Amino acid sequence: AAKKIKTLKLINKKKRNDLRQRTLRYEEEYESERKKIIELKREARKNNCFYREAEKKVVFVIRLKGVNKLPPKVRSVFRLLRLLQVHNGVFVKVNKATKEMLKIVEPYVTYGYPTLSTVRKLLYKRGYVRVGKVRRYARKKIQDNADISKHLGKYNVHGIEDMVYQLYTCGPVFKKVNNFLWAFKLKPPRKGFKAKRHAFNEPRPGDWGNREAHINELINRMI
Amino acid sequence: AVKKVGKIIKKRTKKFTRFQSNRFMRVKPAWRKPRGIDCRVRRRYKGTNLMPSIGYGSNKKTKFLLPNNKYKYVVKNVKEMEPLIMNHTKYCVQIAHNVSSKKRKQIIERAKQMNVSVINAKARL
Amino acid sequence: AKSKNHTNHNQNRKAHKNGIKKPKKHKFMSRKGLDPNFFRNQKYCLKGIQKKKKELKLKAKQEKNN
Amino acid sequence: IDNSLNTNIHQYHIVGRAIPTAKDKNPNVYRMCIFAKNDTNAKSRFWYFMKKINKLKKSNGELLACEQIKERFPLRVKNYGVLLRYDSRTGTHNMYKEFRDTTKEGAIAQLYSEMAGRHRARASSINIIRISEISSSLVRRPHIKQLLKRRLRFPALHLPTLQKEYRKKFASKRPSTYRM
Amino acid sequence: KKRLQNKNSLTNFAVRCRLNPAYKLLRSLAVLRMRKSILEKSKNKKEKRVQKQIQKKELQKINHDYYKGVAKAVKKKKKREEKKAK
Amino acid sequence: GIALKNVGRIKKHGRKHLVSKNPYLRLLVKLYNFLARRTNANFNKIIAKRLIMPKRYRPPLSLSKLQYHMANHPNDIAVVVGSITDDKRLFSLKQLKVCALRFTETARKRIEDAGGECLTFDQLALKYPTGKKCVLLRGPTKARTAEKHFGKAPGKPKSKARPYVRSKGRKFEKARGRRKSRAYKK
Amino acid sequence: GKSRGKRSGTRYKFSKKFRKHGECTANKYLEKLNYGDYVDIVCDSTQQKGMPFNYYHGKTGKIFHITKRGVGVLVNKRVKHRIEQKKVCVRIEHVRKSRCNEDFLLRKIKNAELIKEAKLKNEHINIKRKTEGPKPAAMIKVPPSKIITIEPLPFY
RNA sequence: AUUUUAAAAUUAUUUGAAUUUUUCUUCUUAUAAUUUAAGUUGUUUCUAUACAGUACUUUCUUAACCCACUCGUCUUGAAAC
RNA sequence: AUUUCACUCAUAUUAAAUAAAAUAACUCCAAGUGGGCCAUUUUUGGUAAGCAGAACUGGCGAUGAGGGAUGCUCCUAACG
Ligand SMILES: [Mg+2]
Ligand SMILES: [Mg+2]
Ligand SMILES: [Mg+2]
Ligand SMILES: [Mg+2]
Ligand SMILES: [Mg+2]
Ligand SMILES: [Mg+2]
Ligand SMILES: [Mg+2]
Ligand SMILES: [Mg+2]
Ligand SMILES: [Mg+2]
Ligand SMILES: [Mg+2]
Ligand SMILES: [Mg+2]
Ligand SMILES: [Mg+2]
Ligand SMILES: [Mg+2]
Ligand SMILES: [Mg+2]
Repeated sequence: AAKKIKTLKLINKKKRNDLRQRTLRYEEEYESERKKIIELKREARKNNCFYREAEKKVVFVIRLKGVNKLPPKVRSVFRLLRLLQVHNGVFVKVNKATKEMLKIVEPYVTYGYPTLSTVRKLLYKRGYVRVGKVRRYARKKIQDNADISKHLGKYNVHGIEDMVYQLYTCGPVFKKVNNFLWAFKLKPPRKGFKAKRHAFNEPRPGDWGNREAHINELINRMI
Repeated sequence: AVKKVGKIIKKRTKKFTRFQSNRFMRVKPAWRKPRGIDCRVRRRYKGTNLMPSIGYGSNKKTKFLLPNNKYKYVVKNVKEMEPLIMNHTKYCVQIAHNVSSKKRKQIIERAKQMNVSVINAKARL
Repeated sequence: AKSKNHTNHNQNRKAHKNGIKKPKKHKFMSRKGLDPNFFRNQKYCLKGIQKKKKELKLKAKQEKNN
Repeated sequence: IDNSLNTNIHQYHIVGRAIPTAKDKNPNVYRMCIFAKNDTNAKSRFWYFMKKINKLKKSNGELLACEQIKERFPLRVKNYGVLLRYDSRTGTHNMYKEFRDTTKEGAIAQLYSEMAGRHRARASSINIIRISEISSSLVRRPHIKQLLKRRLRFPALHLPTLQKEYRKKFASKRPSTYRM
Repeated sequence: KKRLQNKNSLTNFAVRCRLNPAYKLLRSLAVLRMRKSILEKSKNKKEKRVQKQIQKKELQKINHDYYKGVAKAVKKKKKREEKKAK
Repeated sequence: GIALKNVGRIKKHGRKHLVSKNPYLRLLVKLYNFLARRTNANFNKIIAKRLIMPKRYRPPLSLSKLQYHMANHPNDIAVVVGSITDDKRLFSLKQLKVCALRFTETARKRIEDAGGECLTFDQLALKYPTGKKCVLLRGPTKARTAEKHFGKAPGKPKSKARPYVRSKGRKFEKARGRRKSRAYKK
Repeated sequence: GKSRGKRSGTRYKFSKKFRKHGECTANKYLEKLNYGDYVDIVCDSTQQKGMPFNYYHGKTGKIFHITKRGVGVLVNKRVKHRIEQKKVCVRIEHVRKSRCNEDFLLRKIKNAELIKEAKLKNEHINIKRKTEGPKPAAMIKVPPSKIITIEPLPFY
């Protein structure tokens, strides 16, 4: 009864075709949004009005200090954000509660708003996964779509572009996708910092503020 | 430093000598762990004796091989070297220190007929 | 020679080593010294209920096994 | 095109208001023009001044625009006058200065350097009021009057500046500073 | 399973198409429109000036008015303060 | 460095291996580890775990409580990982099927005279591989006398713990701290 | 020597407020209490019988006993590495029905009808509360005559 | 001793449709091969037509460059005048 | 009050967010300690002190590596 393999072989092919179609529609969505924003602003200048943009919903946060000499409330928040050592990095969702958590630890981090290509590069060059029974997880690098579908195909994500979509926009499946990834471990920047002592918004060289869209340039130098 | 010949790697070749054994002759060179406050070797000061640790361990696949690339087995008479007829490519023999010349000649002659090598087949000649 | 006489330096690090433990959240507590003339009546109520339950169960057993 | 000669100062135009409420459902709108290193710093200064002057804090306000004004004739030479306010070690003062440049932020770059060199004033203790352009008949400072004569000539008396590969350490004849 | 070398998911074509079943089509389309446009040097790029004449004249008046207004407002504030200071 | 608790290493707390050197018990442990692994049934896992516990956690079970526990389970098999003892307070015994580690001579005789049978664990592994119609039971684990000394110290308010005394009588620790007549009670 | 009395350190805690002296009202004696209720312990200094201890002024607990004029309350207290349950017996004037619970009760009552209606029309309902989030985009109309320009001020 | 398999990619014949209209245009809708898949393979030379040589392995001795206060003990604190 | 029967109250997005949250909870048998000191901020006595006495946190002690020429406690950062 070698039929035990053929039905599986057809199931895999159908799954692959479905993933292809979903990815093409994602590309359509990206282009459409990018073009619509570029026209609303142009119309605002004509009718004597201002067009205030939607705000961001996602940030990427990097740690800047080591493990010695920290107050306990800082250590608790670092533990809850899953940032445990020097140059780690994770995605965070934007709410009232997470903003207040992020005010506690501001002088020790820097963060910003990530673009689609930055998300793709992070997921393809430095993307690892937790595999196993609950509380036994075995960090693995992706290399294939089997692990993703096995754990997360109940919410209809089958492959790496699905989670790129769900991360770049706060899709209905964000908690699961974000929690599925291991914390990113990153190199030091290729041309150094300015001064981790001082803030980004200070009139000196400094690093520790919220750098809104300049985060992409920094994390392309340590990727 | 690291020494590598074939696939066998040794992480260190120098010995670990006891602290202060070059200065006092009542202190023998065999390694003893330093206990005692203010030692400078227990506290890992730079520029002094190093301590041995589990990190210098050897690869499990090549842990007891000689440069011959075989394991060593020590025999005391002709009959003790019976088991080596089945695994004559992974083992080499060495003759014990307190066997007479007459016994050694027999052991060497049988080892030749079995196609097993002898490490020290030149003693007491 | 004099000495120190007080400090609670290092005391809440020791307190947090094994965390701040909590009460146990049981379902019943003992009514030993609480409002009498109310729990004696409760004893009577429960005895009556138990009598009725046991009598019905025993009668059902008696007819079932015949 | 030569990054060894660039300053990192640009000009921005920011518009913002307060979040509408029931006691105020169509609030006032505000604009400024700020010089900074990037747009994030310009927004930071905008909210700092919104708090100091009006009763706006960023937490109950919203932002409407961030433009980054560019300059129209970047190769014609203008005259500029600047109004300041800064803190010393023992008090606070306000000042008027004049510069010659081809861009407003080019003049602001000179102003920060001069206020650091002459008075040890840090960028954290300087507030900039009212950069503008001034006609040549209304210039006041003598070091700018020197530069606007009819036929301006002078010799070049500086020492040579040479590439690193021609900057040789054993010479065979001692060189000359004259250069006619 | 035994672990092997982790292959570069971006610059290794076979594994890139393994993870993304749509990348081949997208890359091919990009290459096609890249070759078209570079082949159109001195044949196209001549009318792009015409569309410059088409729509920059459309947007120019609006942009010019906006910046004129900002500058005039800044100047009015200056004069209003200078009159008060006297 | 990195901020883990217990350097990321997971902790476990129970007994990990047999201490006993009895060869038959080692054969039993091998057999039931194999059964638990290759047929994960939650019945073989619990058994494989229980026959590793120390002596104080394999208490005896008497005949009367054995019969009382199986009163509503006719034609079923009871499984115990301790010893069965006789009970002279019972008048009559039913017909039962029981598997356990040890039987005392009197209990073994009484069981077989009423038409029942005694099984060893290698027979239950052969006839009931997945424990169908088998009922797991254990005896009292906190009836030992040593447990009567544990808990709150005897001297705290309202403690039930026994003290360690030479002997018992009116002359041995009954005067000051045990009655209101001598300065306080307990 | 040291002075640790029962009412030590309560000079301002146990004093009446401005123009608010005098004994309590008559409706205070008509309050309803039941077992398991949440309650606040607030000392009233004009009744000296059955006052609580200093520590418990301002805490919240549950009722475990009701008497003729008294109520027993269960209250947590931190002792140096743990939390202990304390049994506090106070008189009825130093007792107030707790308001810490009311949002949950109103939420339950109100969500009941929404669930009943949604299932009656066979819809999909979400009833969990929403955290404040990011704001969407909008088009804001503003006449140019209404924008006022500001700049830093000189010193005076 | 049977997942270095399946799939994916490639190349050359094909069975049909699109569109971006094409010597890298798409959709494994049929067989063969190959690797870019499925963690390094090949060709020449030397050691050498040797049996311990001045070459290779190894142990001592003596230089350089950087670094290195006397152990044990009591003590908040020891190279300690 | 309690007890017995009926009907019914969101879940797979988990009755607000986040979480290498079970590395949990609880019993038993025991060691060593009970002379401390230092830094930022708050703070008492004294003209003041490398003086004496308190509070929260981080350290030295029990700890080495790079920098501060040198240095038990400063900056970066903790060790196969
Ligand atoms: Mg460089
Ligand atoms: Mg630097
Ligand atoms: Mg610091
Ligand atoms: Mg060795
Ligand atoms: Mg020491
Ligand atoms: Mg490590
Ligand atoms: Mg030197
Ligand atoms: Mg030196
Ligand atoms: Mg000590
Ligand atoms: Mg001393
Ligand atoms: Mg010493
Ligand atoms: Mg001295
Ligand atoms: Mg240290
Ligand atoms: Mg110095």
